[PDB]
Amino acid sequence: KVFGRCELAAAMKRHGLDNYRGYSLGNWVCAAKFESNFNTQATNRNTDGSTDYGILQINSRWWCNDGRTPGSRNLCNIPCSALLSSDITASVNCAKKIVSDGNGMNAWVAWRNRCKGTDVQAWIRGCRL
Ligand SMILES: C[C@@H](O)CN1CCN(CC(=O)O)CCN(CC(=O)O)CCN(CC(=O)O)CC1
Ligand SMILES: C[C@@H](O)CN1CCN(CC(=O)O)CCN(CC(=O)O)CCN(CC(=O)O)CC1
Ligand SMILES: [Cl-]
Ligand SMILES: [Cl-]
Ligand SMILES: [Cl-]
Ligand SMILES: [Cl-]
Ligand SMILES: [Gd]
Repeated sequence: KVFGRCELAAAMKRHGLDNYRGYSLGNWVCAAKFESNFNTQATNRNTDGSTDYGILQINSRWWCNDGRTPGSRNLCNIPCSALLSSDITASVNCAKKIVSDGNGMNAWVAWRNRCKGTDVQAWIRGCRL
């Protein structure tokens, strides 16, 4: 599924991302835009063999099982393919574990470079929330 901006905001708010570990909702919408273009089916291979999956491009090195990243972990306890579904439940729940692990939202490269220090409220402006 390719989400609209306001559609995704509403979905993310319903699963409790708004102000999760102090990160306002506009930060999450901004990350998803630049990580995946709001597309749940996005995949991207990294140079060490791992792959990033879904709307927030979660990495098979630590977080999910894709059967081909040898010596990895699966700390969200899921197949990487569940992170490509039109329902974002599994992506949101896994992301809650990542952002809590000590590095905050800096784990998402595109957030650090394109969203950090900007007017992030602009990304939910106009939405009926
Ligand atoms: C809870 C998360 O920390 C899981 N974590 C993967 C688990 N392992 C081993 C472990 O963390 O016990 C990898 C070890 N490694 C450095 C280290 O921890 O020493 C990873 C660093 N990051 C995050 C961080 O530590 O900042 C990756 C996420
Ligand atoms: C093996 C190294 O990871 C040693 N580690 C010291 C041992 N402990 C806990 C533990 O690692 O079992 C520290 C707790 N902690 C992070 C965490 O573990 O969750 C501090 C951050 N760093 C590393 C990091 O995690 O990125 C300190 C280095
Ligand atoms: Cl915001
Ligand atoms: Cl694997
Ligand atoms: Cl959803
Ligand atoms: Cl933080
Ligand atoms: Gd770690």
